[PDB]
Amino acid sequence: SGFRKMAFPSGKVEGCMVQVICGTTTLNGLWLDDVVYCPRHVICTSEDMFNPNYEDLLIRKSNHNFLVQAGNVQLRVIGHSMQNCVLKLKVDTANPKTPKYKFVRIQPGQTFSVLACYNGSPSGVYQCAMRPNFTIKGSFLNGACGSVGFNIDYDCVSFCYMHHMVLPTGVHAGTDLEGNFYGPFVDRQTAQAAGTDTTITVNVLAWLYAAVINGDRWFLNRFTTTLNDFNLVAMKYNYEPLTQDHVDILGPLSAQTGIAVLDMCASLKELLQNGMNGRTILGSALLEDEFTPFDVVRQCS
Amino acid sequence: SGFRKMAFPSGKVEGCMVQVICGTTTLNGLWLDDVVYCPRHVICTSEDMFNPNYEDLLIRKSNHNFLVQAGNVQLRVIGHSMQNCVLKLKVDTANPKTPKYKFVRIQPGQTFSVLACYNGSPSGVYQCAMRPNFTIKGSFLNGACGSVGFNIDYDCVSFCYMHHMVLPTGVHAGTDLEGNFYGPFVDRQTAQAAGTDTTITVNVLAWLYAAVINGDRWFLNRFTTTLNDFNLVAMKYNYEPLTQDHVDILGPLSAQTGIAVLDMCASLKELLQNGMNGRTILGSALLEDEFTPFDVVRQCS
Ligand SMILES: *C(=O)[C@H](C[C@@H]1CCNC1=O)NC(=O)[C@H](CC1CCCCC1)NC(=O)c1cc2ccccc2[nH]1
Ligand SMILES: *C(=O)[C@H](C[C@@H]1CCNC1=O)NC(=O)[C@H](CC1CCCCC1)NC(=O)c1cc2ccccc2[nH]1
Repeated sequence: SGFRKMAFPSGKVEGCMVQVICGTTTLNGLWLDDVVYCPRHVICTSEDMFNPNYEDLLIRKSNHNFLVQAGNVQLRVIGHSMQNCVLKLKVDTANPKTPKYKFVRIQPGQTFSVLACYNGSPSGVYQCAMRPNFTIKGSFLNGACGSVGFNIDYDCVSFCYMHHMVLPTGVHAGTDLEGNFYGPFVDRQTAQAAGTDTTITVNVLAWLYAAVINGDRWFLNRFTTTLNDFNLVAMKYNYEPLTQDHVDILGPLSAQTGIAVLDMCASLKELLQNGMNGRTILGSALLEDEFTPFDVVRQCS
Repeated sequence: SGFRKMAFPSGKVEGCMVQVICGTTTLNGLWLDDVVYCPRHVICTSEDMFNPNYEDLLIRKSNHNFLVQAGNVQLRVIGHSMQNCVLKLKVDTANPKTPKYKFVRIQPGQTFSVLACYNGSPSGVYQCAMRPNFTIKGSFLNGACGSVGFNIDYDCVSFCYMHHMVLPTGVHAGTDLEGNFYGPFVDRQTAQAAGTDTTITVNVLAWLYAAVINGDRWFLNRFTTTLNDFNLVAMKYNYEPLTQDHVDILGPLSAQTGIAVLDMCASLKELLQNGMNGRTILGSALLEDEFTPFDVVRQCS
């Protein structure tokens, strides 16, 4: 066995979620050591959302204006600061459940798990991918801001995303744990286009390699193609151009299955030019691109 | 917002997973209080898998033949017992991270989160549904046995599934936390048919209600139908018969959206009789049935 979207265990992150209240606005924060990270638009009221001056708004706020609650515990704020679009509230007590972590800015096409939280309490976890346009197709309601995306390797939690806002198309935009927005998006109430949503070609191929491993093989053909020939049939369907680095990324899967990478591209070429004819690949009627060449290997071990 | 499969936070369950070793076989166990639950086929060697006599095999095992490790900790077994197809290893130390739990046998059509574990360490979490044929379409490799499915309500963890084996069709079969297999499946190495895989009609309708909430509305029509008329067009496509209880289950969503239940059935009837014509509903090209009328409400709050 089976194959399906699988998220990392959320235990390591549940212990770092807290409630942040700045006046009327309430959202979630990340408690790591003696610091709490949250979106900086907490200081925004209701009439300061079109084009707020976070510098001026932050000057009118003091330490006692921020209330952090790790459950029923009350953390004291002994210092605040604004790094890019994130607020760093220095607290007096260090999180006793702080895991080995690190802030990383993922690349477009990589996956990560999201722990959706409301009022500081986790609600659910699901897998997401950093779309080429630097957006994420997630599920967030009002109050979900502050939720983070993370990757768990061995025992080190790698935080890479913090939710900030939604876009008119329904997709979501956020920043890394250093306050740097992913994409050209800004934290101001205004319509912002995310751009054309391209398909992660390398992930689709990895999803096809996982298919041949699980028994789905009807798409395999007697055909082959060149890298330039495939990229020409991929630009028409809005597929990211496949590079030689992508081929080497899929190397382990190729030798694992015995199907050359360029042969997989030939199968994908026909799928894009002729559809699926009602068939199903790993239980899906469409080509999935949110499975990296690394999620398949760790799930098809 | 957005809509997608979302699992419960796995923190409460990660603290209850342990490694169980009975000779050469090694799998996962559930540590709750001073008892460890695991599949009873741990006592099986390699030549006792076709039709093993668990009574006789268990008589040849003593307490010191079972080794439990909660990470690097070593739990002592002071008593063992066999309840149905599950082993209850009484340990000397009670789990300090035991959450408020309860063993429940879910019904066909209900959903639950699965925490896939290998060697006692959690690997990932994903949402699953109890198929009408009493199987689950999950993702398990060798050593995944002992992993459990759970539902988290407020602060009470409701365990409802423990993985035992895979079927020839790739689907998986397991038991409740009392050792009772879901379906007519038995824990013996033999080909076992799971039966026709019916579609959870009530879940598909709830998935359509969630669609209208998120903006997907092209499937809504000027048509309506009767309950018997819909059930007749559903038996041909292997859809579970819709009952009045199902209608009342969808009541809150109906009043929430203003679309009568029988009107939704009319839209589903055309979708089954005419397909999707290449469109997409909530990012899917097929009709999803693993979203209960209760997962949509808690995700579309
Ligand atoms: C965080 O708590 C929410 C998350 C939203 C709620 C609905 N779904 C989500 O993903 N964030 C917001 O509501 C932001 C708050 C703003 C405060 C002032 C600074 C900018 C962010 N707003 C938006 O997400 C927002 C505003 C807006 C205007 C026009 C089109 C879309 C749009 N989205
Ligand atoms: C648990 O550790 C595994 C889980 C499997 C491994 C591959 N994917 C899974 O979901 N369980 C097994 O391997 C069982 C072990 C048996 C021990 C003796 C008692 C019965 C279970 N076996 C099977 O899952 C199994 C045997 C078998 C024979 C014929 C067709 C299918 C089939 N599946």
